[PDB]
Amino acid sequence: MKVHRMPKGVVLVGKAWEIRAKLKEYGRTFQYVKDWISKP
Repeated sequence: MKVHRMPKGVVLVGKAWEIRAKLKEYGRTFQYVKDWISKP
C-alpha cells in the first residue's frame, strides 16, 4: 500500500458530483420491460 484508495491533493468540490448523480438516476434507460415482453 504505497497510496490510499481515496487520496486527496488536487480535488474540485462543487456540483459536479451532484449533477452526475442526478443525470444518472434520470438517465436510466428502462428497456428491460420492453425486452421482457415477447409477443410475435
